[PDB]
Amino acid sequence: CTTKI
Amino acid sequence: IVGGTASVRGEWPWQVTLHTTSPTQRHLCGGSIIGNQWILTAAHCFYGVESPKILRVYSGILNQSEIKEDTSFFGVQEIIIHDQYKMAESGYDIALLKLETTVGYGDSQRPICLPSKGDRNVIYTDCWVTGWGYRKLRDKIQNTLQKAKIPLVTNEECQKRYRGHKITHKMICAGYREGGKDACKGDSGGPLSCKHNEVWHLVGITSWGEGCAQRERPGVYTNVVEYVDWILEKTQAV
Ligand SMILES: COC(=O)Nc1ccc2c(c1)NC(=O)C[C@@H](C)/C=C/C[C@H](NC(=O)/C=C/c1cc(Cl)ccc1-n1cnnn1)c1nc-2c[nH]1
Repeated sequence: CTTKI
Repeated sequence: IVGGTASVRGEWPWQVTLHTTSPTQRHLCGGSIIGNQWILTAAHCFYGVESPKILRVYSGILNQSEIKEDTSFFGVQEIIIHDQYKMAESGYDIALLKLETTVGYGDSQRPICLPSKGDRNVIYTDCWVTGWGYRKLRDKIQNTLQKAKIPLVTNEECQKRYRGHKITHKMICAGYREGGKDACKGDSGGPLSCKHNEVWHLVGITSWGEGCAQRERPGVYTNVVEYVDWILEKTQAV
């Protein structure tokens, strides 16, 4: 993903 | 889910079933794995929940019958509800569950990508609502996870369908003008997953609707893209 958790 | 069909095992590996043990154990809400100790769900799911000690998160489940006293679950360390949340119909219907232990990723349980700020402009055409909820207003929780493909509806069109409500851009609606396919009781908190450029994104969180799958009454979802910074604030805290 572009958004990283 | 109304008008849906049985999912295949491993189809929605970010889908979880959140159970409550008080007074007796039962499915409470859906949820989505977004990180190895993080479940994204709806804030309204915790109405009357005084402690995270009564919560059990089950991942890698196709059928509710896989859940018995000996079935492994994740305990909940913390319930994080958006500060501005009052009720589902007013928005901010979003919550995070911080798990007591980490999820080990595999083909049965893995995270769904959050939408990107750049993807706020993209038009999603392959969206699915999943859950163990009712198939109609007066029904029962379904054993097998159900799925239904539903089109996204513009804010303008959703606002004309809900006269008397304020449909904000922090909400995203989905449904057929003729009705027939939608989320229903027991589905809330679960995902509205949209496939874009071969990647699944968590576009919405099942929130509310006037009845289930009614003509000209789209399902109303928390518009996840509008909460990416809020999720990152809570999950990436120093
Ligand atoms: C044996 O186990 C069971 O029977 N468990 C079991 C059975 C049922 C339920 C629960 C547990 N959970 C709760 O009641 C927990 C409390 C806090 C949530 C309240 C609201 C929640 N709404 C939804 O799930 C979805 C609404 C909804 C969403 C969209 Cl997008 C469209 C139309 C919708 N509907 C309009 N009218 N109905 N649906 C709900 N969940 C249940 C009942 N209502």
